[PDB]
Amino acid sequence: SDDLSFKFKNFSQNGKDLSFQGNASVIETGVLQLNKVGNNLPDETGGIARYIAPIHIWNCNTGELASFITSFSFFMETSANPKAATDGLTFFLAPPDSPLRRAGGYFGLFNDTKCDSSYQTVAVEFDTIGSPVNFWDPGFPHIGIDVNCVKSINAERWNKRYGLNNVANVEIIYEASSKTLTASLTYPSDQTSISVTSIVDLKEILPEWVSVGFSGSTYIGRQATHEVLNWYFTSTFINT
Amino acid sequence: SDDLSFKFKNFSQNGKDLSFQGNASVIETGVLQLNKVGNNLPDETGGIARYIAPIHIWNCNTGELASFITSFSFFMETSANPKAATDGLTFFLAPPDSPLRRAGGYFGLFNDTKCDSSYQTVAVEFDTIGSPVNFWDPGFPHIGIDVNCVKSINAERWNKRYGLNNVANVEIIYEASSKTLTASLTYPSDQTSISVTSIVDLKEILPEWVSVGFSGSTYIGRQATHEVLNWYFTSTFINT
Ligand SMILES: CO[C@@H]1O[C@@H](C)[C@@H](O)[C@@H](O)[C@@H]1O
Ligand SMILES: CO[C@@H]1O[C@@H](C)[C@@H](O)[C@@H](O)[C@@H]1O
Ligand SMILES: [Ca+2]
Ligand SMILES: [Ca+2]
Ligand SMILES: [Mn+2]
Ligand SMILES: [Mn+2]
Repeated sequence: SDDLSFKFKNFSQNGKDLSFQGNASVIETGVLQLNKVGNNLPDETGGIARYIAPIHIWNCNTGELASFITSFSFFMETSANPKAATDGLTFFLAPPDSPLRRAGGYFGLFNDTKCDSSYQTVAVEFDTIGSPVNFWDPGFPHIGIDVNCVKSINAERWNKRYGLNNVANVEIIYEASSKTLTASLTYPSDQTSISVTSIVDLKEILPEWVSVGFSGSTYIGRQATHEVLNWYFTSTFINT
Repeated sequence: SDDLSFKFKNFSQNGKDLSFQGNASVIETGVLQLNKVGNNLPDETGGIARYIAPIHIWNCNTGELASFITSFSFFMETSANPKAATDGLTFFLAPPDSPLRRAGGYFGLFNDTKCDSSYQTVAVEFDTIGSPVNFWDPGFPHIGIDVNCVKSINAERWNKRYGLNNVANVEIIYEASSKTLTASLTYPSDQTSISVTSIVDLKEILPEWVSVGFSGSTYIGRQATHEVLNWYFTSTFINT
């Protein structure tokens, strides 16, 4: 496909256009839940949920690159210590058939801290627990752009909020010509915005076709669930 | 999804977002080839090609029905007399996992001429051969709106033209509001067009999540390949 766009205003439990891995799934309240909390989960648990059809990210014959924009609102819920809750969620591009890996601080995308070009992953993380708990991260909750590694290229301090009472709207735009990836988180209750920009050439990083989706993880003791409220996306090789 | 749209301007030799059944494939010439022709094939033969992602056509909780549009250009090729060349191609909606059924005059969609609701198929056909060759269609080539059967609830005469220099503009719509489906064909060359409109309630025929694709069929001794150049497709639950 050259152009693609799909909007989910809700999420039905009988959906047929989303593949889930780990313990992610749509729930009765029509919410896309990325990770389950409570008992009977491994110490590092989480889930991935991606659009069933692989996106045509770049064309190897024309050399053309596709620009894209995606928006979604998510909220988080925790029972105990919020400031100490792990680990967050992610929006990512990767080979559509990539397995679910290590959860917790690795979000399900990476199996350890070693950076490897073979991941062909580009994720915009919303990390809720950093150093010293998560060594490789800055000393505070934040947002970052992950390129083939759990360690961001660039990041921004995020003062995380929990509860349905604090829904966050995210919007990511990747400008193909300037290779600029910009993601912003905005708490609508008060317009508390934040954004992390970066210049990454997806043509070098990602494969011809990739999946676009989400991932969410937490940790025993510091459990919290991360869930998507809706989603929008639009790809296009043909400029604007 | 709630809203969805894509656009293929041509096709990738190694695509990842299409499902192929029968002898359907993308030829090295970047064209969707619904069916192939040759002495290595059975008497009745064809193929199916669908967008790998199931579309949400209607939602049983709100009783909502989506509206849609699909456009495409196609041409055909044959070593047989156009007059006698079979069988045509269709654009269809049906269970995402519909097995490849009998081809020939049955477009890969039907077992035989018996009308069955268990098909849950809504196709728009571009039939090149009717009676006497096939004891069920009009005695000439035509287009038609098929609902759960290879027998059109409505049809229009179709003066088929062959070859790349005789490509055709099909523009199918479905205004959910009024429950009317309407196919269209325009031969760009001299700007002449035909159509068919038939009120068909998709909610009473198709499952919530259906597939969208094409099919091309042919018969021994009258073999022809049917190919699509491009394919736009949009659908949305918020009317329009
Ligand atoms: C051992 O624990 C470390 O901190 C936890 C909060 C998680 O991020 C886990 O994946 C990481 O390895
Ligand atoms: C003998 O063949 C009949 O006519 C051909 C044109 C095809 O429609 C075939 O499927 C049908 O059985
Ligand atoms: Ca972290
Ligand atoms: Ca026929
Ligand atoms: Mn981080
Ligand atoms: Mn017919």
